Amino acid sequence: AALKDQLIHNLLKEEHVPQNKITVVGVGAVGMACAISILMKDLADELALVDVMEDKLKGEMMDLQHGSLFLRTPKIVSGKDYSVTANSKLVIITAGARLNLVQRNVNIFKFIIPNVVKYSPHCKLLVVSNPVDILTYVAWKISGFPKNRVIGSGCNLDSARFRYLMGERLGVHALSCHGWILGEHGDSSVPVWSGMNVAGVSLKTLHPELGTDADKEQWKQVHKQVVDSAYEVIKLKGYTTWAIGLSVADLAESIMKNLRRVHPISTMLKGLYGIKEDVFLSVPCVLGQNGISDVVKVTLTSEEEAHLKKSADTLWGIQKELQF
Amino acid sequence: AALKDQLIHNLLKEEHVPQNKITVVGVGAVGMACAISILMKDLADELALVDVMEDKLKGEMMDLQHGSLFLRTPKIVSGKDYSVTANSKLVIITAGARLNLVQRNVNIFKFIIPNVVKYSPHCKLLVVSNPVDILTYVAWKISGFPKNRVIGSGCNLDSARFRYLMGERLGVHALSCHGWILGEHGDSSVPVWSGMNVAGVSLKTLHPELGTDADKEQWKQVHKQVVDSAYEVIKLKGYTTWAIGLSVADLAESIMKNLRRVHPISTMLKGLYGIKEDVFLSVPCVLGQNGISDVVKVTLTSEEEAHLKKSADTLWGIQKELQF
Amino acid sequence: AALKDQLIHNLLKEEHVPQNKITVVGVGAVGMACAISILMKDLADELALVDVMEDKLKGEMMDLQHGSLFLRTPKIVSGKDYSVTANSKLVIITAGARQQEGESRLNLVQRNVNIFKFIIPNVVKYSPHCKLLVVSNPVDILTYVAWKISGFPKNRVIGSGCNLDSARFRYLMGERLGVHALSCHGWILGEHGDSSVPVWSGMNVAGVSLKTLHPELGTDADKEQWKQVHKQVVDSAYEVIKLKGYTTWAIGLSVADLAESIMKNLRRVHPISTMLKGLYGIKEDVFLSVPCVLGQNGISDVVKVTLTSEEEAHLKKSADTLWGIQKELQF
Amino acid sequence: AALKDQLIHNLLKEEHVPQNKITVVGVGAVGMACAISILMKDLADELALVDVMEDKLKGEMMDLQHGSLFLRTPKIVSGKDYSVTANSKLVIITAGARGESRLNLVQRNVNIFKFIIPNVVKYSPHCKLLVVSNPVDILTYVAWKISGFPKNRVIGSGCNLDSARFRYLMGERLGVHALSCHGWILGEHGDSSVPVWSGMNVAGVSLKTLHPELGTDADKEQWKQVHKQVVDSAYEVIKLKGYTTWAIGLSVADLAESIMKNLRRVHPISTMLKGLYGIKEDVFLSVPCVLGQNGISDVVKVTLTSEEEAHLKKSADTLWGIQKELQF
Ligand SMILES: COc1cc(OC[C@@H](O)CO)c(Cl)cc1NC(=O)CSc1ccc(C(=O)O)cn1
Ligand SMILES: COc1cc(OC[C@@H](O)CO)c(Cl)cc1NC(=O)CSc1ccc(C(=O)O)cn1
Ligand SMILES: COc1cc(OC[C@@H](O)CO)c(Cl)cc1NC(=O)CSc1ccc(C(=O)O)cn1
Ligand SMILES: COc1cc(OC[C@@H](O)CO)c(Cl)cc1NC(=O)CSc1ccc(C(=O)O)cn1
Ligand SMILES: O=C(O)COc1cc(F)cc(-c2ccc(C(=O)O)cn2)c1
Ligand SMILES: O=C(O)COc1cc(F)cc(-c2ccc(C(=O)O)cn2)c1
Ligand SMILES: O=C(O)COc1cc(F)cc(-c2ccc(C(=O)O)cn2)c1
Ligand SMILES: O=C(O)COc1cc(F)cc(-c2ccc(C(=O)O)cn2)c1
Repeated sequence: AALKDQLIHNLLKEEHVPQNKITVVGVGAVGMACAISILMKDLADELALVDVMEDKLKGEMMDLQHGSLFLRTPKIVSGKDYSVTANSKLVIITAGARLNLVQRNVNIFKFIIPNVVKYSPHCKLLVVSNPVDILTYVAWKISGFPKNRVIGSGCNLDSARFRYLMGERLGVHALSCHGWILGEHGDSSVPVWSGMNVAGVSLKTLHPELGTDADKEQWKQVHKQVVDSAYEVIKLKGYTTWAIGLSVADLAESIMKNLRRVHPISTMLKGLYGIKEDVFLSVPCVLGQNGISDVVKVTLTSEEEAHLKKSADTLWGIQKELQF
Repeated sequence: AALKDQLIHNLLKEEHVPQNKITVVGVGAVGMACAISILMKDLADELALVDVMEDKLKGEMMDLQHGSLFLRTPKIVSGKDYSVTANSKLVIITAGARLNLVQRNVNIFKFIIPNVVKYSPHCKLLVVSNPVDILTYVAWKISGFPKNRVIGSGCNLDSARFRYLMGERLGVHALSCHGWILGEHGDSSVPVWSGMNVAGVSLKTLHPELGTDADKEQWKQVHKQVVDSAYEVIKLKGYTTWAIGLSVADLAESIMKNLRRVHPISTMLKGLYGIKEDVFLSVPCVLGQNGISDVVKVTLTSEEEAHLKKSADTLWGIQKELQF
Repeated sequence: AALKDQLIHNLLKEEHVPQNKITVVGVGAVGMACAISILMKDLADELALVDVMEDKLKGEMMDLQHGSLFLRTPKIVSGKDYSVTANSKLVIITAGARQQEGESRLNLVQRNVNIFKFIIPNVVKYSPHCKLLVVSNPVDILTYVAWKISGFPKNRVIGSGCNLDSARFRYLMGERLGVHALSCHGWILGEHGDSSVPVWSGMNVAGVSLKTLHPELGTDADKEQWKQVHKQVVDSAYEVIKLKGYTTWAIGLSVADLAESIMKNLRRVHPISTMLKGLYGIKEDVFLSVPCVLGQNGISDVVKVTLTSEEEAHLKKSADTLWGIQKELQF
Repeated sequence: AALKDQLIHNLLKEEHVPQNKITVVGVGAVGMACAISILMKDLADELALVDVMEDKLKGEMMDLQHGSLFLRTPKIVSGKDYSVTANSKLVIITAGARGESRLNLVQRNVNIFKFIIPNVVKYSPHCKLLVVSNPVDILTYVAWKISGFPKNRVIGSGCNLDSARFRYLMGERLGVHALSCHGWILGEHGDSSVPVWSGMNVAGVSLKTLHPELGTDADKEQWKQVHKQVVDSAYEVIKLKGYTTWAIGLSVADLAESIMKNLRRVHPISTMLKGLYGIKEDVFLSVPCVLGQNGISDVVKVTLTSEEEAHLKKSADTLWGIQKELQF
């Protein structure tokens, strides 16, 4: 008998139905950052990687597999064919193109998403690709999924950056500094000044000029620096990876473990915040095993409200063009 | 409008079903150490506690809950009624009560086990109650489950104890010391001297008298000291908890994450190792999401085999005297 | 040639000095819950246990040791003698007398002061630089006492104070709101226990003020009766003692979280008890829970929560009461 | 007046000394992988990165810093000046240069260490050194010679990742996790490394005793090939993605855990082994070593066949022959 049979007696005809499987689409800098953050956080019993770059894809798979001894995620698989992603609980989209673009990313999602829904009919979708609020909308429409099951990473990372930057000025950990960046991801995002606090102590109430032009401490520049920081880090090393990857794994955690934590992520919010279009904006969302199930209604100033509505009309205008 | 409804908009009206539920039956010292160990290892998304001591049950529950902020297991339930354990992946039995002290344990299982299988038809059963090999046989009979899905902790703790003590003699961590205690849990367990090693260096080869009465270094007393340690700790503190708890949680980790790691636990080994009876003995077991799917076939000495054979017959002898 | 020397060739003569050593004083329910939580969060490379009950002490030690294979804390030691705790970064005190029939609560405290008068000088002698974390009740008072006896700067003597009650408050809070305690924010401050102060104006989710949304929040006229949530917090230890005879798992996790902020110099803000004479309008040498930045040097700063008049008044009254009991004490 | 001062009362002055600081030298693919692995296993309360590429360096530090909310390592710093590395308990070296010749390549790496290692030592006199740059067996020796450190404190990752690769492939053939499969690759890193066939087991069951052909060319199941697969898998991945990262960073992180927590686990790492295993020259080879807060404290003496010992001897000759020709 073969050596395996000499050592090991098989007692069961083993059906491999993956139970907490997660797929990352795209093995770029971001895709792999998510992959390794997830692997180090023990969130999956199986991980799949999909891409059209097959050698790259095979390498990253092998390189990951080689650290199995050190991980608690027993199976890693890769392939250009989406059968490898079958039965995923969560599929994270990092795929994108390298003029105005979005229609091509739309074209890319036109192939990818249906392939995804085909092999994981019941999965949650987490889109990280930029422009994130648009592509999330695109993935949502192509997928046929209810809105709770299609999430955009939105302002999650920028909120983490803002809390980090807050912690540097205040001299305490980002975990203890609370602050929310909502709305359209990127340059038009909203620093919700009224919500910034340590230990329940409002900063805007302590210091009413917070975030204004007359602000002697120039806290408005804190938001400014978060909106830039991506570009600035790309200027330095060529892309960003580690921080985005860590922020996505944080989201996978709440999803996989049904935590019902609140995160600033992009959800389809028609019917809320005065919004009347089918668009995705970042609002504090309760995140759990069913995707986004609830959303916190934040009290905004009247211009904060007009600002949100402007983003909705912006994204929609851009959406009105695109074709699926 | 309730304050909750002012704060949160409900975007989804969803239902229940836990994806990685674990139940602990019995909230005495061992069951609870299993829970806290499981809760601190993030193995579950829901934990059920069940017992017949209703106050104790409720108190232990609320106490765990008060620690949510520090845990990543969002739902903890308890109750005397077994519906609370519905849809568990794994159910850990620590319930128990002359030598009809077994029969009374049998009558307990007669109540608990059918209740367990009613609410979680597809669960893996993990029996810890002593005498563990017999009690795992009993839940197997009562449950109706296939053998791969009924597991006794058997010799898993005693092997870890063995490996700890080994690392004391050698001055390295237990993680690095290898050695197996197999077969019948308790005084008649088998220290497989030939398997003991560090980094693949056979101890019994460097030192042929290993384990013998002639052994100047008396390594036999090491196994005796493992077999007595429960009695010694009970002698000092009244019972053991923490080590058995950590040991059960490590089993739960193989199951919940489908690690296919090899552990010394008690399995229904009829047809292997020369055994022809319906009995459970600890042998090195491949453990995953389907319970025990494979068994390592350890090369035993004729003296080691006859010793396992004798354990089979005394176990079957005890089981015959039970009323079901 | 011994089997060890046949297998293992020694190259270094080891003089073992622990780098991240934690000591837990007291191997009762609370002490061991602290111990196991700390063991499983990998916060120390050496753990030591002391008590006066020697069999119990040895039993717990061996039990934890037999779990070594599943842990990453390589050395666990115990003994009645405090040399076993030498060179600790953190020493956690859970020792106390249990009441009698019988004795007034003042005389029970005094007996505890008699316990601390033996323990703290032993602790300080063998880990001169440690941080002290006092868990024993009444915690504000016994932390002041540990402060006085040790002769440590205040930054290095911490009371667990309202740390657990705030976590409880957040949990009860997330049960009402359908959100995980992690995302719910609210602080219990001041004196541990009945006289603790639920700071209504800071409660929030996502930085949204509950108080602003619901101006009745935590008033007598409040129709949703949120005050009762505070009462639930205040009573929850009692309620749990009625059910199971003591509490452990919760207090243990909450201590280990404090331990993690210390061992890892995180400077997270926790609701813990500190010497705040001179702050928050307090004129006396007392410990009260306020939000403290917690790190490798203990408590380095405290957040100045804006309190209402009545809330300042509850703290100052709590300050008078503690100072009053503190005077009646024999050191 | 200021907002911070309004919100926060300061009670303690700064005496800020890192207690568990790790420095990673080099922020290439391997350095960063080590860094994120160390960051996600919470082994340090301060991380420091150093390199000569100043932009890339500041950029990498910054990306890690933006993830702080999701980490429990409160301070991350970087710069071209080794003063940022001071009071490291652990210092991981991944620096290096890429017809040149083995020898001329080695010498330029030696020239980098002549600048780097003395800077590491000036600032962390008591640190452990852990070299990863290839050829590691040689560059760990250069690190030891230059640093003036006692051998217990200079460690080369050596065959650690390869042993792990070997247990992974073992596991695939056997249908069990790599954690439950045991095998040891020792000797000189790379293709001259020795797969110790007689140690390979599961549950203490010796595979070679079951399958006596194991290792040899008389083997129908060609188990000898698994070691070739390991030896080759590095460049197979480089062939496919340009380099490797995730696996080496994970392996290094596991080593750092043993050191930082003083675990005294046994790892296959490269250590100065003149005197043991029959080696006469000043040479670093991978042997099982017990690894703790003072570096390598003990070595497990494996029982080697006559041929296996011959291999280690020949490696030691090749290594020394090279070092003998280097300019320090
Ligand atoms: C360029 O198209 C892609 C980029 C991706 O991510 C790149 C990078 O982020 C990760 O390596 C990934 Cl995963 C997949 C694809 N492509 C596809 O599915 C096939 S369909 C498709 C549709 C339009 C286009 C195009 O206009 O360039 C290309 N491919
Ligand atoms: C004594 O009977 C029990 C002990 C248990 O665990 C004890 C301890 O380990 C945890 O507190 C648990 Cl969970 C449940 C039960 N009992 C039952 O379900 C009902 S059936 C039953 C049958 C015979 C007996 C008896 O002879 O004492 C008692 N109960
Ligand atoms: C009874 O006094 C103690 C209780 C303890 O903890 C019990 C429990 O909280 C955890 O097991 C611990 Cl650790 C130590 C001690 N005792 C001592 O150091 C010696 S000094 C002392 C002073 C007054 C008293 C007394 O009034 O009973 C007893 N001992
Ligand atoms: C090429 O020289 C280096 C490479 C490094 O890592 C590269 C890669 O692993 C990560 O980007 C790092 Cl950290 C540092 C250096 N260089 C130095 O200290 C200064 S000394 C020096 C001496 C000779 C040479 C040379 O041969 O070109 C280069 N540098
Ligand atoms: O990784 C690849 O393969 C293509 O590039 C991507 C893909 C993606 F899915 C998100 C980002 C992304 C998103 C946010 C930020 C930033 O905020 O720093 C930076 N990058 C970049
Ligand atoms: O704690 C309860 O509620 C009842 O008692 C039990 C229940 C159980 F399920 C396992 C053990 C058990 C098993 C092994 C050892 C020992 O080996 O230290 C000690 N105790 C004890
Ligand atoms: O367990 C022993 O050894 C003696 O009792 C103690 C010791 C201690 F150090 C803290 C508490 C304590 C503190 C808080 C709460 C509560 O809030 O549930 C309950 N108990 C109880
Ligand atoms: O990444 C850089 O910054 C420069 O290149 C290095 C540096 C280093 F320190 C180790 C390796 C290395 C070592 C072994 C293997 C392999 O075995 O997969 C792959 N790479 C490569």
